[PDB]
Amino acid sequence: RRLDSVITHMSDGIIATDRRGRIRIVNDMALKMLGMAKEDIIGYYMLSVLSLEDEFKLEEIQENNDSFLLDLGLIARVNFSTIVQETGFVTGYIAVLHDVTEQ
Ligand SMILES: [Zn+2]
Repeated sequence: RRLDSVITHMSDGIIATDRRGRIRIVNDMALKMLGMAKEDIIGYYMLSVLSLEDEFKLEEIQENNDSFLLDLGLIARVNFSTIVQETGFVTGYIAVLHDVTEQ
């Protein structure tokens, strides 16, 4: 439920969305990796921002477990997850961007 055991690091880009997959939180690291200003990110579709709209749909996130390599210069491993409330209802989505040269 509320506890997502998705693996995350201090240096990770993090993006969080609403139910429509529109970005509502993005940290400094994610902006850095994307090479984009917060103003061009907040409120835009996460999958558009990640250049995935051709490849991936929001519907797939829940039943998906696969992480993907993405060119953002930087090669990131992206892992998507759902944000789920107490009653099992999905409230939004998370992308975790791991720099491939991490650790
Ligand atoms: Zn990481």
